[PDB]
Amino acid sequence: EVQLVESGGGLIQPGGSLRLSCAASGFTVSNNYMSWVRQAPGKGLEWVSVIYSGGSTYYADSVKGRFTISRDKSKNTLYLQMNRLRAEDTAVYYCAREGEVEGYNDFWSGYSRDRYYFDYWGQGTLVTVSSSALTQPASVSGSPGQSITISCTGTSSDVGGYNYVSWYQQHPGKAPKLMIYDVSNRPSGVSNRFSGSKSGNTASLTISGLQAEDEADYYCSSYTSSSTRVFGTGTKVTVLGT
Amino acid sequence: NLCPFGEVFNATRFPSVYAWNRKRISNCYYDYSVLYNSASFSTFKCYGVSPTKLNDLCFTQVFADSFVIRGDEVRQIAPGQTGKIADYNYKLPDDFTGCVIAWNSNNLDSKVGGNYNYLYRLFRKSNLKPFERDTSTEIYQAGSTPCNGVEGFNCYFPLQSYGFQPTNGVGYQPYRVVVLSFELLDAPPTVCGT
Repeated sequence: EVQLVESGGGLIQPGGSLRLSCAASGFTVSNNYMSWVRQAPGKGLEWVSVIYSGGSTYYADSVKGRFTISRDKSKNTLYLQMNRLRAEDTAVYYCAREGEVEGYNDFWSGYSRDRYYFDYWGQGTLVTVSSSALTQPASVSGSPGQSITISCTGTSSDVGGYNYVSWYQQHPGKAPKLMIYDVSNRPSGVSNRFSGSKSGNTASLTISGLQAEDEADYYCSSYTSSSTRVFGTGTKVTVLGT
Repeated sequence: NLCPFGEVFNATRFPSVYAWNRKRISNCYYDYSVLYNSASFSTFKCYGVSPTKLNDLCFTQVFADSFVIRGDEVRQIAPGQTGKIADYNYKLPDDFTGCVIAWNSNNLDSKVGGNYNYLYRLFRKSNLKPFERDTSTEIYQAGSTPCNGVEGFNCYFPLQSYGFQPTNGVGYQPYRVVVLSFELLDAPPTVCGT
């Protein structure tokens, strides 16, 4: 039973410091690549840092020199030390886990640490500091029972350099949920109404038989050649008549 | 002078399988019935020598190797086996002369909420030779691109942690293993059973 429980959020003055915690259970934090992903109020997901099994850390330019990701293996806990804080750091902070070395247990794919999709997410914790991105359409709409498609353009260096595009569904007040990984693969338990494809530098998510519960924000994400991750700008899906 | 097998079997701390320990035992006597007539072991299988004849034999040297693995991996500690443990962590030769001893250690090596300190090697360029040890942590080059010591695409940290939780099924529980190798070189015997 995998679980990620975050704590440490609060309101702090500009220039202050704060440490967030992400307590894991059901797996060992060192056995999976662990990331922090943040979301400013009303904005999209932004990946900011990751820690690899061997301890290597990589960061987004937006937090370099200020944020530090680390872990305590004895406490099975992931941390984000947030120093030199800016008002622009105000956001809900999620910890997220990437895939198992074996991938999914119902399909043989060998062993590998190239499992670039966020399969489990924390619930998020808000930090308020108070005194790039893949291209997605802002909004897409369709009638109930019909199909829509969401595009996601990147570069030779991410979407079009690897088959490591994943898609996430996010309802208001909830953490993102993995819907598609490795361009076209569906996790067990995700409806067959969701499918994914890619051509050149553009990936696409198709939702068929639209239902009211499909109303949500959808984000693509890609591995990058800098060993980072990059989210798309997000698409608000509206089901007409809801 | 009794052979010091006791400080191997009864050692408080056991090592990770990738860094398995070896004790060289020489110039001593031992009554091996203390082991094969013990009810404490879930596995006691010998190869090339019968357990009931150990007390009639002398050997030039005896090695006692010890480590921790999963319950459903104890099958890999045998001649001619394959798998992550036999291939990348501890390998017995085809002509093995010795005994494999194992017992469930869930009470010692597990913790509520997972014990994470035991590791195994998951990736390696080649299979270990018999009785070879590899404790390096160089980045595993899964593809053809050099890793240059950097974790990344096709470049994996080679070790993985066991997740030993009391509630795990028996096959996923920790088992302590001791491998006894009886060697007879063209040199004076020094370790005799009694």
